[PDB]
Amino acid sequence: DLLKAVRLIKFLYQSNPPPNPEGTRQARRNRRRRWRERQRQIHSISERILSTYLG
Amino acid sequence: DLLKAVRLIKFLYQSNPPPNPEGTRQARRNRRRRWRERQRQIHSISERILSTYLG
Amino acid sequence: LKAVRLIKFLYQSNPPPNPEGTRQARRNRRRRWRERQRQIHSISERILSTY
Amino acid sequence: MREIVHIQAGQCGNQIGAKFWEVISDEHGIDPTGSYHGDSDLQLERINVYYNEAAGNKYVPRAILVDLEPGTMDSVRSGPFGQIFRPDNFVFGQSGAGNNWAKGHYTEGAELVDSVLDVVRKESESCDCLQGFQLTHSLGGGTGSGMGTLLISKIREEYPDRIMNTFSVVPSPKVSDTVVEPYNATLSVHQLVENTDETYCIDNEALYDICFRTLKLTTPTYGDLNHLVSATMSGVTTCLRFPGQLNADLRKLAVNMVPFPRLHFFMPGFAPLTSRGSQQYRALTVPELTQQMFDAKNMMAACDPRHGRYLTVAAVFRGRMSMKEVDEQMLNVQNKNSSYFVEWIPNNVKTAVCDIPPRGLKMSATFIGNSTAIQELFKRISEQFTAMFRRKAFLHWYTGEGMDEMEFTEAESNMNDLVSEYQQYQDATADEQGEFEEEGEEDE
Amino acid sequence: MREIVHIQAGQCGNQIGAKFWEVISDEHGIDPTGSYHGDSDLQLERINVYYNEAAGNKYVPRAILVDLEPGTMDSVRSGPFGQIFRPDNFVFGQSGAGNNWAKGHYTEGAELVDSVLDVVRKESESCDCLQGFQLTHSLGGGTGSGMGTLLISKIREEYPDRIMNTFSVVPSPKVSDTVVEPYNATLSVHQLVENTDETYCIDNEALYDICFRTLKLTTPTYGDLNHLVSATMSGVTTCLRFPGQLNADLRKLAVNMVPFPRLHFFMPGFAPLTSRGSQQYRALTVPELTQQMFDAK
Amino acid sequence: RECISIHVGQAGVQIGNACWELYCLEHGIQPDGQMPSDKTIGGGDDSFNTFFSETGAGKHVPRAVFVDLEPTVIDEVRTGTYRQLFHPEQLITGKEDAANNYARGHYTIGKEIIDLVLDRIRKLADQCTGLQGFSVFHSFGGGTGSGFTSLLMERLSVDYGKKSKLEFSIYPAPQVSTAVVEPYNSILTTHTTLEHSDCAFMVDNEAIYDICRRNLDIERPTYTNLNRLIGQIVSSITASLRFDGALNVDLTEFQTNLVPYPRAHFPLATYAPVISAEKAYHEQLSVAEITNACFEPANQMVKCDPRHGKYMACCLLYRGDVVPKDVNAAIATIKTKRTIQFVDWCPTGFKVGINYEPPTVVPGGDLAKVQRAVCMLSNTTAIAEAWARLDHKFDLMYAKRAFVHWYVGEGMEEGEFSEAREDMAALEKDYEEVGVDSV
Amino acid sequence: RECISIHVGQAGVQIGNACWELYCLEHGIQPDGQMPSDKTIGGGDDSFNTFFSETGAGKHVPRAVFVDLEPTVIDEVRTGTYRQLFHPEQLITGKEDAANNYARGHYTIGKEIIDLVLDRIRKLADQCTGLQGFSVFHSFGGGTGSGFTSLLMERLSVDYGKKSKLEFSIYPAPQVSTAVVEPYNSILTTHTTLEHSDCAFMVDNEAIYDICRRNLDIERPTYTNLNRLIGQIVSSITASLRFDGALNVDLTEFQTNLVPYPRAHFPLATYAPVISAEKAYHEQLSVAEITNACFEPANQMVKCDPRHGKYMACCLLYRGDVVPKDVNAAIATIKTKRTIQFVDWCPTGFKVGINYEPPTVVPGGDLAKVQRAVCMLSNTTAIAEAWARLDHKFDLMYAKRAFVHWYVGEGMEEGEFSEAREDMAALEKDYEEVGVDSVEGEGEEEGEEY
Repeated sequence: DLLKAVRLIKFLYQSNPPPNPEGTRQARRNRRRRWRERQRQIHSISERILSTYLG
Repeated sequence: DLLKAVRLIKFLYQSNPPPNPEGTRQARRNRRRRWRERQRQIHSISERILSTYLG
Repeated sequence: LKAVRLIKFLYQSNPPPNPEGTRQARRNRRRRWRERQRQIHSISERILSTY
Repeated sequence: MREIVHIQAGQCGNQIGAKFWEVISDEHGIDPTGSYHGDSDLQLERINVYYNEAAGNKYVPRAILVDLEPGTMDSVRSGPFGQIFRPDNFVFGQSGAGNNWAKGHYTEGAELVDSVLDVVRKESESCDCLQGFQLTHSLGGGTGSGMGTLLISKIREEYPDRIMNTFSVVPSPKVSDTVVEPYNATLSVHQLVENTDETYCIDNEALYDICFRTLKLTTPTYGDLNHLVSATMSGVTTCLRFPGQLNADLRKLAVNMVPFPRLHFFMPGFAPLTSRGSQQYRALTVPELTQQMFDAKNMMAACDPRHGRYLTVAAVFRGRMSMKEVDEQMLNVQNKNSSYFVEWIPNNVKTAVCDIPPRGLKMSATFIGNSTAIQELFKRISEQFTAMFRRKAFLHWYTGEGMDEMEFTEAESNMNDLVSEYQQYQDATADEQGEFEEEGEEDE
Repeated sequence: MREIVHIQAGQCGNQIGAKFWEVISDEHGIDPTGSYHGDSDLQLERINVYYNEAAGNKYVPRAILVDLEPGTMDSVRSGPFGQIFRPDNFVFGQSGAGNNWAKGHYTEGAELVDSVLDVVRKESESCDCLQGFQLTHSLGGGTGSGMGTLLISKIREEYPDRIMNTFSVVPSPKVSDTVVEPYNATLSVHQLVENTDETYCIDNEALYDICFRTLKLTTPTYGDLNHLVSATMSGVTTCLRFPGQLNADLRKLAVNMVPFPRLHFFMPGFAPLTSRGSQQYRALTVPELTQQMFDAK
Repeated sequence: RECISIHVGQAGVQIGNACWELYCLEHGIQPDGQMPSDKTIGGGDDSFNTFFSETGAGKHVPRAVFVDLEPTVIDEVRTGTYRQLFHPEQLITGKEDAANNYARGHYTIGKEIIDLVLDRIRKLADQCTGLQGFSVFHSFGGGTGSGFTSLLMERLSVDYGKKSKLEFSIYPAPQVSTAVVEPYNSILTTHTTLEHSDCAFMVDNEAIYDICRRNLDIERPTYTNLNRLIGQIVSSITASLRFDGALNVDLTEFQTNLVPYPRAHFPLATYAPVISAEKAYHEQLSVAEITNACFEPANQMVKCDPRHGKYMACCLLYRGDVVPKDVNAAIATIKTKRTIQFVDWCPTGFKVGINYEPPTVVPGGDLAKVQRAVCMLSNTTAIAEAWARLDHKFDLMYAKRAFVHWYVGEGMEEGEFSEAREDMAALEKDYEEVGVDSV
Repeated sequence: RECISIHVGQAGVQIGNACWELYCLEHGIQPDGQMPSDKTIGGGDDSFNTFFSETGAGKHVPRAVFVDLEPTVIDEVRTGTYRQLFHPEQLITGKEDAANNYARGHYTIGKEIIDLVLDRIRKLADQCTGLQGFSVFHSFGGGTGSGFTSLLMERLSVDYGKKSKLEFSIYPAPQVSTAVVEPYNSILTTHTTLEHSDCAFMVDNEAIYDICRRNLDIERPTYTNLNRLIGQIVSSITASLRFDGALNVDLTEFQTNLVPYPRAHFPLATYAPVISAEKAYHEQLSVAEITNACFEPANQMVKCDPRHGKYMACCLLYRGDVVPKDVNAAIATIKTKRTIQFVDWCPTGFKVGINYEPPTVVPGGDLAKVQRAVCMLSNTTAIAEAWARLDHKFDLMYAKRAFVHWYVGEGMEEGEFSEAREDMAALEKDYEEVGVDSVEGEGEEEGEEY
């Protein structure tokens, strides 16, 4: 990290399309939810870079 | 291109603590449960980065 | 580099076959899709797990 | 063939040593007249363990009751069994007790304890076979604790490679109204961790608590509570007192009780709740004898079966009954709770049965067993030592003849390194399922 | 083989729990003395499900209960079976309740819930295995909603693979000491819908409505109210505590009843509406006394 | 003539110990160990009393496997009518069960117990070399059920080569059931354990309900009655191996006689000359009514119209016990004049099989002394509707995506449920494409 | 055949005095001092009258050196119920007791009497030329325990040469004893007593406890009833050299056909056609059920499944008293079927040994007029479960580290415990992995270990 920390930011910036739909209950509520799952992994590695800047 | 994404997934591997012999028998079960939960999410993200980048 | 080239080369080496016939081989074709994608992902995670 | 003899060190130690040797001699009967009192000659070597032969078939101890304030020795010594001794003992000087640890340990060496090493050199030489000697070490004040740890430090050089019986008495801060308790006791047990073999840390604090809050005793004097601790120590000493089917020497039991010889702190209890004070004469038969064996009431510590990881338990059943039902109930208590499941030395129990009664209640028992809820006792003493250490509190006369900050700093550091290792051994379940191989072998 | 814990909360949840175990020990009769009153000797497992082992055949609950108002629990400790509890439930202080949701949720409860989680952690392993959590939880008070919500949260990050049984009293416009309780409700089931497994919409003004109108009872008190709700939930959980041939297990109840796992608010009713007061004393046959099964009012 | 049976699920262990108790009572295998007919302790191995092994000094045990994660079932079995001679060293059970589902017992919590019972299977597989398949007892949702079988059939078909086996699938009954998601576990079991199988036949509890309440006039729907009836039926099935007669053919001969295709795989077990204390008293037994009462709809495990039910095979099993003379008389009195609606472009040769040396009837049950057996193991191509109704209910409940959340976080995906629907639709539409009569 | 008898430890001295007085009542040695049958003083000079010969004072005293540093066992063998029938002056007491600590005996507490026991064995080893080995009564940790047996075995293998070292290595029941540390000495047994020995046996205590509490129903679950039954098994094994005749199946071919290998060193015992004193009311004398209950766990000392333990050897032994033609008559009883799982490279037949002269019955115990016996003693791979149980106990104790600082500041070493673990692993893998049929080395292509 510390220069590759923004490389996962350009990874999320790169491969995030608009949520193009495919069927009901899908692709705008659960693919959106797996994108928010990616965001909560980002949140977890944010509280885990909280503790690598500690060291 | 994703040679830094596989380093990100190796950091998800690096988010693994030891299975804690200094760990209560109820508590490292919780470590194992949050492990399998997080690699369920990692497998979802893995088939995301497999299917989306192929187009 | 060569690893991700290998993985995407195997990804493009799994084409969707033509739909034709009286729906016998189509279930085997779906099984071939899901399985072969599973072990190409397995090879990917093994290769990036050593490194 | 075997001897363990008497010596004393402690302001609250002389009384309890005299009464403890009475209650181990109360059913044996060696008189000071000069003639033998044979009623059961199957305890010849058993009374020879504590009372050695120095005259014509007369078995006497080597009791050296040493006090720097000899008023208690002047008063309580004239008992029935309190005069049948070799009279060249009770070496005493009146330089003072003063409830001070530093001057008791430092300046009173050549005054009295040099004569104490000389007299135990002589009295351990003109006898048959030594295996150590007995002492009721008490932390009631400072001088007694200092002379006890002086004796321990000198007998680790007098007969170094020999297991020697060391005791301790946990004081009662409810009753001991001294303005500074935890200096001498904590630094003494600090020394005694790396200077001894075993500690039966019997107490006056929790026994005061249970006689005032459970037994409903309106008169909690030192007499009946000394009878309580004497019955408890009688149940402890039943291993060497009575000739059983094994006749187990305490030299073997000292190695038996240690899993690793650094840590030797556990205290007994008394499972059937003897009736000194509030009285009853009922015969404590088997199911009521064993029903009160796992209790959070009688055990003389901060009671917590939930905070219990016991290592070696043993209860001497001198009540005349078979051990099959006793072992079945032992298995029931062993498996009915998961706190005891630690699985080191998987046969960590003992059932020793004799036929010699202690008192007129013919069939009864006691509780001895490894103690793991002593961590809160060690913390309850150590953090109120550090409570009155941070502001250099109470250096009125603990500024000794030789004083350092390194001694106190290392004392509290090794206190920390024993409580932290104890809590690391109370945790880190490295035998039950805490390894990596219960869930397959490969989990990354 | 099968063990359920005893954690309670609140100032009304504690008293409805007192009535609960009173009326479910009414058919058991487990004495607090030690004379070993056996309800049915073939039901050692089905007394061990709730009353767990402490001595030889002395079976007591996993008795831990917490609130900051000790008068109610000191009152209910002098009940019929109010003294058969371990001396470990008394984990409390005297900080006061005051109908304050913040002090149970955020400020005061954060310094006391650690002892409750420590005692349930050190009491959970003292059996064969752990199967179920349960809780009589209320919203009429202030502290109870907050500390119950935080306890459900802490048991979510601490015991994920365990069910919890969450009784929940709904607010009432008909009986209410204070009226802020909409705020005590809108941020209580905000996260309870995604924190627990199964819940109960035992109401209070529909419950008082059926106590007053459709029964004609001259007792608008908490006494007969707790009698009725304790009898109803006793008839509910009799299935879970007595598995004859059916009445499937904990996750099995969550498997066959919960689609879209937020919609877990089942409504416990009861047919005959028997109450202390006006009583009907005929043998309740199946059809014309189970005709009160389908009526939604 | 040697085979070792495994049993999983609570109802699987129930039918297993009921049927093994019937076996030990009808061979004279006493709870004293030995059979008193000869002087061999424990049991025997001669030609057909061959359900044993020389474990001790001639000591023989009724070799079987009883497995369930819920631990009290083996305790209530072991305190039954056959108390102490079950094996004190292979009754392996868990601590906490999956509790009426599929995913947890299969993927997550059974993954550390599959290898233990696999090691037990290997230790019993180091024993005597007789092997003619298997006998697996399971249900769809009784105990663990599908969770063990869906993994262990794949493990058997990968680890143990290509060896034949046989399994017992207890088809459920919603009127006495205990779950709601039974379409999901049924469709999952049917795409998994049937494509990795060699022989199977499904027994319906609702069929037992129909033949009890609608054909025998008894008023007790309890699993003890089901256990006794399954014991009788599986005992009649196994009696070919268990007793030697005129056509004492092996179960390998049966499974190499029955199955035409990997997809066309299932029979219609036709045995309803229903009997109890009511329908066995002062009646007369003949070889006409018991054989004429086979093709009718109210005699079947799975419901089918007789004209709409097309028999690819019409295999038969007889308990005999009197003569083969009346059986070879009924081959013309009943079997020869059978111009019943059949399948096109397939042989129309009726098969019979008689096995002598009577298996003793159940003691202490309900039925009186009975003689004949009409266990006509036919097959029906129109059982595609018997799973198409479950697929229709699964369609009407699956578009709502009900109970999905319990089956998401345990490894699988929605593609698995789509594949299960695809597999059952493929099986059904293959039956209306070529199974049902075509051109 | 005049083998030196060593007895150390409390169990060794206890069963030594017990079994030698059983020989006294067997050979007729009356408390007068000499037999009334043969008038030669002390003992006879026959082929079987050879245990008792001239070493002491011309009186052919019983021959057993009794040494133990625990003084109370030497006192109760000196002051038991026989005072002159043993060696009149050759029993030397021990001065200080080990007191249930093994590690003191090998390094600290037993080193003063090693010269004395070397003098005793030089006295008793320059005797008559018949010496086929050593009748060692081994113990683990009761008195000195494995200490004196260990030092005797090591200096007897590096100083006396390559004589046979027949051991009775008792593996006692923890229920009846009091020590906990016993796995440590039982696993140091492999390092210090197993490699430098040449032949061994096994006696046990768990099965006798199991039958005395449940089956035989004797209310004596102590070392006394264990001594009473191990006296019978010691008399049974010594009856080969004690009953000479037409069928004297003695030790000579016995030591050949017991052990096949270096670390197949551990046999098994299955003697239990026992009839009790409460069964001593003229009950059934059976020659059929004693053949029919052989592989059942009643006769087995350790509860093991015969279904998994393959046998590379089998030594049958039926010692009766009725007819020498009953040897053939019992050959034609049950031996014809015997379909027992074997290693694919071992023989099948069963040896036969009988002692048709009737013995003299031990009084005052829990036994009837026993005349016939069954024992299927052999080396079995089914003791792998018992040694896995012992290794599980030692792994749990080494994770608990009980008495480690007791057992390291006297001469031991943690690397010495590692080498003892490797020796125990070698004894395991010669019964766990190599001991099973190793046919999977011929050839196949599946992906195995080529």
